[PDB]
Parts: sequence; structure tokens; C-alpha cells
Amino acid sequence: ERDMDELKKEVSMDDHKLSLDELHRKYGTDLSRGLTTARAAEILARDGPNALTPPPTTPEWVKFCRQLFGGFSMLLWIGAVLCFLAYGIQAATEEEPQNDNLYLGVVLSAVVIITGCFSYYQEAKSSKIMESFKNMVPQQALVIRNGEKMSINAEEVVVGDLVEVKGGDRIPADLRIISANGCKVDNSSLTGESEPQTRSPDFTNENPLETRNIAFFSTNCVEGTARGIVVYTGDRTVMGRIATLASGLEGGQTPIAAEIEHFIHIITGVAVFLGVSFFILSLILEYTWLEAVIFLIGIIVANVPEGLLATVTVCLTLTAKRMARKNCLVKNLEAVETLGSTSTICSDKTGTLTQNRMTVAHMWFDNQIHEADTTENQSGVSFDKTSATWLALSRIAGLCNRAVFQANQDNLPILKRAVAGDASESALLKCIEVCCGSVKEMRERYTKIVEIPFNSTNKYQLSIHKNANAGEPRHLLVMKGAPERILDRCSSILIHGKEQPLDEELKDAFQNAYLELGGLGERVLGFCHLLLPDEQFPEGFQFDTDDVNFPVDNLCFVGLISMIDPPRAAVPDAVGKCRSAGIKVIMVTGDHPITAKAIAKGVGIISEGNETVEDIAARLNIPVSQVNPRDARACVVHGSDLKDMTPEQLDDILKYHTEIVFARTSPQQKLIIVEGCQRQGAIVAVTGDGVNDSPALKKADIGVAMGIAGSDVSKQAADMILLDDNFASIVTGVEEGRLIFDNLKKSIAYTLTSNIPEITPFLIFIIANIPLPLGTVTILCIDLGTDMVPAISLAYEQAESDIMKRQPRNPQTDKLVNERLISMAYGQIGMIQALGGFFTYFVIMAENGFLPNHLLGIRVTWDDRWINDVEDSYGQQWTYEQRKIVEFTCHTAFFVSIVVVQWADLVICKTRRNSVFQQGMKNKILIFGLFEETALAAFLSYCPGMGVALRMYPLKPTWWFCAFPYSLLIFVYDEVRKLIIRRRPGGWVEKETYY
Amino acid sequence: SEKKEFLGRTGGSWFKILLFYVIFYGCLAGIFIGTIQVMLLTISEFKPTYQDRVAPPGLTQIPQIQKTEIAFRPNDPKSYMTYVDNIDNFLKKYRDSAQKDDMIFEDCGNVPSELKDRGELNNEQGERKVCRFKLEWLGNCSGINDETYGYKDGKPCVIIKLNRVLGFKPKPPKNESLETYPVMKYNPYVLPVQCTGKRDEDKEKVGSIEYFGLGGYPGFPLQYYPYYGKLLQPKYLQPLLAVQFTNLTMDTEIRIECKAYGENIGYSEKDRFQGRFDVKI
Amino acid sequence: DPFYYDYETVRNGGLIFAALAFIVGLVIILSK
Ligand SMILES: C[C@@H]1O[C@@H](O[C@H]2C[C@@H](O)[C@]3(CO)[C@H]4[C@H](O)C[C@]5(C)[C@@H](C6=CC(=O)OC6)CC[C@]5(O)[C@@H]4CC[C@]3(O)C2)[C@H](O)[C@H](O)[C@H]1O
Ligand SMILES: CC(C)CCC[C@@H](C)[C@H]1CC[C@H]2[C@@H]3CC=C4C[C@@H](O)CC[C@]4(C)[C@H]3CC[C@]12C
Ligand SMILES: CC(C)CCC[C@@H](C)[C@H]1CC[C@H]2[C@@H]3CC=C4C[C@@H](O)CC[C@]4(C)[C@H]3CC[C@]12C
Ligand SMILES: [Mg+2]
Ligand SMILES: [Mg+2]
Ligand SMILES: [Mg+2]
Repeated sequence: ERDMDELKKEVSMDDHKLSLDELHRKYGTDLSRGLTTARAAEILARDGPNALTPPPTTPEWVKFCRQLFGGFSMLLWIGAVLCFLAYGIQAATEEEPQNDNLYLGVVLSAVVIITGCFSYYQEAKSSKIMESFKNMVPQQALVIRNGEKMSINAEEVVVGDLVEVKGGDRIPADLRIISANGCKVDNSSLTGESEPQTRSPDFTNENPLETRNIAFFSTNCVEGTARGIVVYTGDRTVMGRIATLASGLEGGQTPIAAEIEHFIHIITGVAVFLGVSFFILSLILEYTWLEAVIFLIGIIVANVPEGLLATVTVCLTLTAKRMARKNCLVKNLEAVETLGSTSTICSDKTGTLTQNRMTVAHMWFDNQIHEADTTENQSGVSFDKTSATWLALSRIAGLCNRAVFQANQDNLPILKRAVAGDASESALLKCIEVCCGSVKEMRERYTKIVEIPFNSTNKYQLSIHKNANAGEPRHLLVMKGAPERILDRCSSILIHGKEQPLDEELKDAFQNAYLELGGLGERVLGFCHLLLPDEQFPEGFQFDTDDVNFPVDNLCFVGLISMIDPPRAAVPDAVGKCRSAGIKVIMVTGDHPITAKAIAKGVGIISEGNETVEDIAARLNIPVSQVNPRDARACVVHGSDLKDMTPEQLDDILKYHTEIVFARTSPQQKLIIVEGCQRQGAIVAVTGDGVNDSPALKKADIGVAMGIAGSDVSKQAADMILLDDNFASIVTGVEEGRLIFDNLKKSIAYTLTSNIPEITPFLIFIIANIPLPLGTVTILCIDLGTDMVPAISLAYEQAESDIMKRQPRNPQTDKLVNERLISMAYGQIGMIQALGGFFTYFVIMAENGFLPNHLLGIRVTWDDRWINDVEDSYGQQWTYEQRKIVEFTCHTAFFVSIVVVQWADLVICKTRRNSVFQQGMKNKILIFGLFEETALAAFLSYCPGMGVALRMYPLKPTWWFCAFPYSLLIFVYDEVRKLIIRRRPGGWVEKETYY
Repeated sequence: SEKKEFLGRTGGSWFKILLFYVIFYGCLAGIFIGTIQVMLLTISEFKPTYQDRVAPPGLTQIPQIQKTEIAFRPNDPKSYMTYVDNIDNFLKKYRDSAQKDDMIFEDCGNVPSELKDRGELNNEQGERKVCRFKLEWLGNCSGINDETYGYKDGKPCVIIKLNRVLGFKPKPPKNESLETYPVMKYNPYVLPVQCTGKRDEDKEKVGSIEYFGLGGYPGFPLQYYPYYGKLLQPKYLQPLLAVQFTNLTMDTEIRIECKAYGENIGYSEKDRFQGRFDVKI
Repeated sequence: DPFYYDYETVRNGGLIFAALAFIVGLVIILSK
């Protein structure tokens, strides 16, 4: 299969260039009569129906398992297995862990299971809402067999049978065009070409993709009619190969998951360091290998942050919820953050950056160019329509067209409403409908007699009607066509309602105007009219298209009409915000260079003032090869050159040019550009619409498709989708992703601060041989019991500064959890928390008759069930359950004290840099975190029967206030730390602490 | 690991970091010791702050077992050496030669008598005297030289002892007492104890019970109470009560529960040694 | 007797607080 996907990454080839003789000699077909019914029915069952094999991915609900493993749920899994193993070793004697260690493993297991359940439910919900969006309407092909046209199901079409396509019809399979009349197909999705390309029987370009003798699958035919023999069917077609390639690539590891892996390696690192060093230490004193192993497992497992999976998953889920609120839907749960880490965005032009709707831009009147309103809501400026030249031109443009408003468009806005016709004809129709009034009564005002549709050669389209005016009953003739040819066929010029001959001054003014608008990226169509000598051509004269009835030369040229597809409204602002974020924007398109660069300048991918090599060569009147490419900050790379390029050349291009636009690029080349960007070691986001973006959007670190105007294949290959087709969301994304990162740290930090006061009680327990300060149940009531709500609330923290001002993070340098962070949580704050806990501990025990210095070495006799006389400092005798009750009352106050220091830890974790007096307590979820936390702890302590159940006993009032000064110390310490960090950003406190 | 110039991982500034942690952890330590010091300033030298936890005092045995079971061969010396040595080290403090001093010791009634109240909890009066306890008070079990001496060797014997609680003044059951089983009539001045095979249910019971108390009285004299603490009354000798089982079934294991009765006494079903007692033999 | 501590009043106080702070936090979450 490797060889297969090696053959799918290579651009295609074909038989497209042949004589029709050799075409049907090879295919064994009749040109006019197609094939026989029996032959078609033979080929249909020979290989397979015409359709793509349904997407190879249909994971059974057993895919649940996918969410139960990952990289972190694995750590919790081995944690649980170590727990169960430890219990197994503890079956060596009669043992308590029935209430301790087995419960610990089962709890870990429950956490993994539930987390997987939730994440899987979210992803599955996204899957469902994606399934609902699938609307597939069967479109039956019109075939021709045994001389008769039969319209049959598209999936019944075979190889090498004659097929006819008409206006609006979708191309059934890959065809070789034998004949054509006025046929413009829409290739916008497949090859990326914006304007409809004419299709002809003739061989034009060597590359089968840009040639005119081939029609492609999934392309809609704009206008005209055509006949062709089917070259390819089903999965063997072009987009079928694109789809099978896109389905056969790999997602790649997300930066977030990688950071999680690094983090895990750290935590397990200190886990086994402590475990081993303490195993050795414990063997150094007394305890046998049994007890020693028990201690090893106890520590390594204790170092595992049980609730951190839950909290992180919930966090990602929350941000994902907001993304969904903005109608930005991410297929994958961990692909939400990726945007924030993206240093380069490769975007396609048509369908993505643009509205993909051809619209009239500038016009030519009286040797003057006037810009129309190109906005969708018509919020711009209208030209001056008082001029009669505009009246004449508008009448010409409106009267000769194939464009017709379809039946059901009435209430809809004249722009966004549907039109049956060509691109140019649609734009013209809409413009004339808005500006000059209704084109209905105006088109039927003049009665069309005999018209010539745009020819295969010279492409001139003319029509001629009677006169609707009062004074002059002359026969009116109108023609539109390419500026140069109509320049060849015209003599007279119209200005301000009165004619003239052509003088080379204003003729070349017209020329330079045409080259200006053409160089501006817009496509220009020349418009002319000639009234006729009704004396020579009477009112009864019936003239046909056989010969020339009308003086094809010496016409009256009126003006030019240029058109282009505008960018979507939120696009320029979005690109600006992206460039402000430090993200490099590179347009990647298979469109023509002239339009590509223009659009790029329009949206701001290429800024004002920057010049390409060709621009410098143009201004200085020197050969293009002369100027130094280093002097060119912006570049447009023709697709022709990219095929001959090596990796070093692409690297140099990407390095030495800030504003880059790749034009006339095939899908595979898009893939190569993306991979080239990844060779630089930089995170990549790609945005596209059609199937040509399917290989790119798949391979990219994160893909982004368009909900409506995007195709199905690239929608499947994308890791993210925009439902409302709002480009601005991308900015929000890189905003969101950049924020959620910071909060995550905080979140993580918080829980990891809890482990030090969690672990140490069982540590010194082994060391100083003191009664156990902190039980297992309490610890579970901390990690999963209390800290949950604050840790989640830490996700509702906002930006501490402008996040879109800073440069994108460095994956190698900037880490999620790094040495600084551990230096903080484990090193400093957690230690103070532990001190607070042991303080409370000693307070309780000392107040009940057991002094701290006496408490050393007691546990041996203390944990003994059968010693019921145990002397405190006062000389009193304690039974087992009595002193164990005291110890259990020490557990609860230790737990509460943990909550108490977690107050201060929560507040200070709320902000990594800013002082709390700045960022404010404005987060409400945080406040409720505190209240709920305290109330929960107090409940656990004081709820009836909890001394029987969890063996948590009520606390005397004073107990509660023992942990206060340590918490205050934590707050003050981190506050002055977050002071000095602000004041001295050299900085020692900044390098060592700030995380 | 190492390159120029760093020690794994980054070793240039190590002095700064480690100094910072020395000072830091030093401050943390000092702070903790401070809080603990004030905490220790708030604790009394005479009476503990909370006595509510030990409130139902427990009953304990002289040969504390692995788990509540005396199982030994009446023949093999090495069988009961454990128990025997335990009782030896237990009653080593009670010898007539062990208490010589009339200074720190007081010769009290040969018969159970009223509670002895000495001053207050404070140090106003000096170190308090302690009543004497003669080993003769327990006959046939460890009385001086003559007999046993095998310490239950012919037939099982165990002394029961009440736990010590500061200021505790044991209240014996009223003379109106409800079904306390055969007991003597001296009830006002002593805290009583009685033993049975199984408590409230059908019994395997085989036994013959002989009690040695103060003056041959099955219970603790109140004249040894209240206990004034380790500080005010060091070398304090608490009352002891010997219980011998003469007739028993030898090769079969039976269980025995001893209960102490009184108003100041209470029992926990969860704590089997609290207020009551359990031994398998 | 010093051997009697009132755990029930302390308990009541704890639970009552719990209810108060919990419902207060509920008031905080809902900002109208
Ligand atoms: C004196 C010593 O202690 C007694 O047992 C000790 C070992 C073992 O039994 C346990 C229960 O299994 C350990 C267990 O190992 C690991 C923990 C689950 C671990 C945690 C991971 C985590 O995430 O949270 C906490 C830290 C301590 C822990 O909470 C318990 C604490 C109670 C204890 O019971 C103590 C026996 O008496 C033994 O025989 C004697 O040697
Ligand atoms: C400077 C400020 C912020 C605090 C100064 C620290 C010292 C002097 C304070 C902080 C915490 C305090 C303790 C809190 C707990 C109580 C328990 C009570 O049963 C006896 C006193 C005692 C132990 C307090 C004594 C003084 C104490 C140790
Ligand atoms: C909410 C934040 C800002 C902390 C401030 C409130 C603190 C000081 C309050 C809230 C919870 C409170 C406790 C609620 C439980 C009761 C039980 C009672 O038998 C003794 C007092 C005691 C133990 C309270 C002491 C004061 C307490 C610790
Ligand atoms: Mg992907
Ligand atoms: Mg596109
Ligand atoms: Mg933890």
C-alpha cells in the first residue's frame, strides 16, 4: 500500500491528446451513437458503479477504546495496575488496603473510564452533527447509447460511452470532450480556477488539468452544451484519487498532546527518582524487602495526579464548547489549541479568502474609469449614472446576455440571489438590475431577432434588436467581446452621447486603461454597439446568421466593463489580525497569477509598498533576471517553476520572502508547500474550500475547512470546520488557543501543588516513625474531592495582557510544563502547604495529650491493634480505637488545612505575572470555587456518620485557624514574587520562577 | 549531561539557586518552629487540654498477647517463658523493696477506702505522695516467693488493670444495682469487675473463677484515685486485680470477657478493650 | 466533667455554615 500512496502523491497523466479517430479506436466506441446498451451493462458489472468507494473510515463504537488510552490515560492505567499489584503483594498478610489501595486502583480506573466516556461523547456528538449536514442529492447523467439519449442514474455510467452535458448540469465522470457549443464548465473546486474555463474538442495545454478537451467529475457546467466520451469512472477519476489520497494520509501528533507527553515524562521521572531513592533509604534503616517494595509503590503511585486528567479534559471541553458557540466546530478535542501555536497560515484563495462570486468592479466612460459598489450589502459608493454613455453601455450589457433570473428569486437581495447564466453574464445581470433598474421590461423592450452566441474562436457575442425610442426607428446592434478583437473590429467612439472617430491618443488611452484594469487583476470585457442604416436594412428585412447583414467593422465602441470576485467581509481584518499576531500568511492557490496577486494585495497578504521581483524589473525598465531577489520582500511563485524546484530552493523562497503567494499550484504542490513549511520546524494551519485542499488540510498541523462553500472531501480531511464561513473565526481561534494554553499551566500547577502536602505525610511517616498525619481517603477527597471546582474555574481566567501582540510560542523553547513550573509548585508553595498541614497535625495531637517530640517512634506501638495501653506525654493510657480516632481526627484537619492553603494557592495561581490587585477577582466561577470548596470540606468533617463511613470526624473550632498564617504567607510570598517579576524583567526571579 | 559550560542540566548559576533554596527552606523551617513554639506555649504543664477522648477507660492484661490469646504448654518451660517474663517485668515495679521511701510513698488502707484528694491541679503543693500496693494483695498469683510460681502453670491466671486517666474519679454502681451477678457488699468504695465465657449469648462456658483483690475484694479501691499525672505523681502505682481460672477444659480454646461496672464506666462495641476486656485461652 | 465535649453544637455550626456558604456561592454564580 506504500507503493499505492507513493503513486497517489504523483500528479496525473492521460490520453487526452488524441485524434477522435484514435480515441474511439482505443475505447472501442461510436462517437455519435455512443455504445450499445449491452456493452454499457457489461462494463457496469465488470469493475464497479460510478461513484467513490465510501470513505474507508467507519469506526465501530469499539472506537470507544481510542479515548480510553491516549498518552495520559495510560499513565493513570499503569498507576492503577501498580495499585492492584501493591494490593496483591499486600495479600501476603492480613491487610487494611481493602479500604485503601484497592480503592485507589479502582478509583484510578473509574477516572480513566469516565474521562474517556465524556471525551468520546463530545467527539461523537460532533460526529452526529456532522452526519446531519450530509445532503447528497442524486443527479442523473444524460448518456447516449445506440443512437438514443437516455438519462440514467449517475452510478450506472461506464467508461467510453457518449455523455451530453448542459447548463447547470453536473459532470457525471471524467470525460474527453468530442464536441462543444458555448460550454463553460466551473472548475473552481477541483483545480482552483476562479473563472469558468471554456471547454473545446481541441487539445490546448499538455497538462490534462488546464487543457480544454477534458471535463472533470464533481464540476458543475456553467453554460452551453457539450458531448464527450468517458475516460474515467468512480474511484479511478481525478478527485477520486485526490480523495483516496486524502483518506490515506496521517493526522500527525498535536502539539498539545506532545506537551502532555513531555509533562508525563517529567512527573514519572520525579516519581521514580523519589521512589528509588526512598526505596534505597528505607532499606538502609530496618524494614524488610516486603515493606520496602510497599513503600516504593506507595510513593511512585502517590506522585500520580489522579484528578488532573479530569480537570484537563474538562478544560479542553469547555474551550471547545465556546468554539461551538461561535459555530467553529472542531472534529478533534485536542485540535482546539493548535491555532494559538501556529506560526504560518497557508490559505487558498477562491472559496476561502474570497466570496467566489464574480462581480462588476470598474467601468469605462468617456475615457474615465468609475468604480461600482463591490460590497455584498451595497455599503459602498455609487458612481454617476446621469451620463447618457452609462445608459447606452448599461443597455448593451443588459440586452446581450444568456443570463436570466430564475423563477423563485423575488424577495432575495439582487446580489446573493441565484442566476442561470455565465459568471460574467451573472455579474453583469445583477449590476444592471441594481443600478439601472429592472432588466425584465428593459430586455423585453427590445425584441431580439438573430443572435450569435460567443464563438469558439474570437469569442465575440452579438445580438440585434428593434428600436424602442420615439425619434429614430433604426435597427440596434450590440456586441460584447475581448477588448483587443473588438478594438480590431471597431472604429467610431461614443462620448457623452455623441460619437467620434478613433484617434490614436484616446485609442492608446483606452489601451493603457485596459492594461491598467487587466493588471489590476480584473477580467475586462469590451462593449460596443452600432445602430443600423434602416434605409439599406428596412423594417421588414429578415436577416440571419448565415452571412454578414450588418457592418461588422466601423462599429461604435462604448466602454469597458471589468469584473472580479471580492474577498469575504471579515477576511481583510482577519488577515491583518493574523499578521499582528506574528503569524506568517502565505496564499497558496492554483488560480492564475494576475488574479492571485491582486487578491493577495486586496486582503493584505501582500502589503502596500512591498514589491515582487517583477515589479522592480517593471519600474526600472530592466530585464527581470537582472535585479537582486534579496531586494524583493514579496514574491509570487508561478506553478510552472515549482515542479522543477528542489527542497533547498523552496526553503530559500520561504525563508527570504516575508509575503509569499504561490500561484497555479496543483494540490500535490500545496502538500509540498505545507511540508516545506513544516521542514522549517514551524506549526502550520491551512484553510481551503475545494478538494484541491484535501491533501494539504489533511497533512497540516491543523486543517480548517468551510461549512457551506467547501467540498466534501476537504471537509472530511480537515481537523476543523467553519459552519458560518466566517474567516474571522480563525483569529478567534489563534486567540482562543493562545489563552487556553496559559490557563492550562495554572490549572496543572494548582493540582501539582497539592501533591507535596499529599505525599510528605506518608514520607516522614516512614522516616520519623510518627503516626500517619494524612490518610488515603482524605487525599482522594482533595485531588478528586475539592480541588476540582477551583481547578476548573481556573480555566475561566482571561488574558493577563494582549495575547495577540506577542510572537507565537516556540515549541522547542516554550513548554507547557517546564523546570520553572516544577521549581515553583513542588519546590516552594507546596512545601509551605506541607508545613501548614504538619503544624495543624501537631496542634491537634499536642492538644489531646501527645507532644510532638514524644511522637517519634510511636507508630510501631501506635499502629499495633493489640496494645491498649499507650502512654502519652501526660502518662495516660490509650486503647487502640481511641488513639486511632484521634489520628482520624488528625486526618480531617489535615485535609481541611490542605483546602485552606489551596485558597491562597488558587488565588495566586489565578495570575502567572500580574498582581491579584490588578487582574481582579472578577472571575465568578473562581469565587464559587472557594465557597463550594470550603462548604464541602466543612460538610465532610461535620456530616453525621462520616466518622463511621470515611472515618472523617468533626473538627474543634480552633483547628480551622491553624493553617491560616501559612496560607497568608503563601499569598504574600507569591504576591511580592509577582511584584519583583514585574519590576525587574531581567530577571533572576523571572528566569528561575516565572512559568 | 556536561558541556561548556554547564553541569546537567544547566550548571552555571547553581550556586545562586541552591543558596536561594538554603535561605528559603531555612526561613520556612524557622517559621514552622515558631508556630510550633507558640503552640507549645499554649499547652499546660499539669493537665491536658482535651480529656474527652479517653473518657471510657479500658481494661488491660499483664501478658499482652499478639492477639488476645494465651496458648501454651503446661509442661514445656519455653512455652510460657514469654508470658512469665512479661509478668515479671510488669510487677517488677511493685516490689516491697521497690518502694522504700516514706517520702514519695504513702502506706494506705489494708482495706478499700474513700478517694484521696490532694490539693489542686497546680504546683502550689509539692510533688504528691503515692499509695503503696503490696503484691500480697494478689494471693496464689505471684505472691512474694511461695508459689505459684509458674504463673498459671497448673491453672491459668491473669491480672487485669484499669487504664490511667488524669483526674478520673471512678464511680462504682449504686447499691440498687441491677443484676450484677455474684458480687460482694462493699460496693460504695470500690469499682467492681466480673468475667464470663461469652457475653449476651449461648456459651461454651467451662470455668471456675477465683478473684484476688485488695483485701480479697474483686475490684479497684477508690483510695488510689484520682491519678494526678506523670509530673505531679511519678513512680505512680495503679491498682491491680488478679483473676485465676482453676477448672478449664485443657485442649479446647474458649474465650473470656471481663467487664468493669460503674457510672464512670462505659463500653464501646467497636473498641473491645474500652470499658471491657477479651482474652482467648 | 472535662470528659464531656459538645460535638453536636459544633457539628450544627459546621453544617449550617456549609449550607450558608454553598447557597451564597450559588448566588455568586448567578449574576442575573
Ligand atoms: C507501618 C506500616 O503501615 C501499614 O501500612 C502502610 C502501608 C500501606 O498499607 C498503606 C495502605 O496500603 C499505604 C499505601 O501503601 C500507599 C497509599 C495508598 C499511598 C497513596 C497513593 C495516593 O495517591 O494517595 C496516597 C500513600 C500512603 C497510602 O495512602 C497508604 C497509607 C496506609 C498504609 O496502610 C500504610 C501496615 O501496618 C504495614 O504493615 C506497616 O509496615
Ligand atoms: C504575623 C502574623 C501574620 C502571624 C504570626 C505567627 C504566630 C505568632 C501565630 C500564627 C498562627 C498562630 C496560632 C494559630 C493556632 C492556635 C491554636 C491554639 O490552640 C493555640 C494558639 C495558636 C497556636 C496560635 C498562636 C500564634 C500563631 C502561631
Ligand atoms: C471564605 C474565605 C474568605 C475564608 C474566611 C472564612 C473562615 C475564616 C470561616 C469560613 C468557614 C468557617 C467555619 C465553619 C465551620 C465552623 C464550625 C464551628 O463549630 C466552629 C467554627 C467553624 C470552624 C468556622 C470558623 C470560621 C471559618 C473557618
Ligand atoms: Mg489532521
Ligand atoms: Mg479554493
Ligand atoms: Mg495529588
